[PDB]
Amino acid sequence: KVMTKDLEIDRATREVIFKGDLITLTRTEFDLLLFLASNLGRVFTRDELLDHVWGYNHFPTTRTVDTHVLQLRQKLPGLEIETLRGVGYKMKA
Amino acid sequence: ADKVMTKDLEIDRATREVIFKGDLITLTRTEFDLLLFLASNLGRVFTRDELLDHVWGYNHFPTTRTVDTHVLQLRQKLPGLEIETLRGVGYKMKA
Repeated sequence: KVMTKDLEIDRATREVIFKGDLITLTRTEFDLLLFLASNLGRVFTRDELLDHVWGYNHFPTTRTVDTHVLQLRQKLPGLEIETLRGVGYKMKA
Repeated sequence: ADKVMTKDLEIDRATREVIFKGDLITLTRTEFDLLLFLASNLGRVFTRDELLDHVWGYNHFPTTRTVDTHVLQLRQKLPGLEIETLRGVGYKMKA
């Protein structure tokens, strides 16, 4: 079982006890709760939590945007898309 | 009317053809959609979240906003749950 101050979680059954009460969570709520509770004290980005809880490669993410920009660059050599590190992209001309 | 023209680049939105430096370029549908969007919005910076919505479609699939709302749902169902919101970054469970 996974234990925190307030939680007793059974990975096998989707069962959650919170401060003694049995709480009904959806499957995705459970996955998010278990992931955080299994990694106490650690900060996860919103992008990372989407990946870890909803899974990889089921739908487009911000990573997909980056990959598509790189593919455009390879197919159109010299394409004037500028990278703003930590933000996004701008086509110059 | 069908065309968007930028440096070295001709895009026809009706035939979905791209001519770059004199060569026809074979693109996937989403590569084309991204290129056409950027080429139609020269000089403008977009974040990755914005390009996701503008090019892949808004509210079509889970995003970081869905993460935010799920954290709120957990805090409602588990009153007092010790999830810390790191604004603009992510989340942490303290203990």
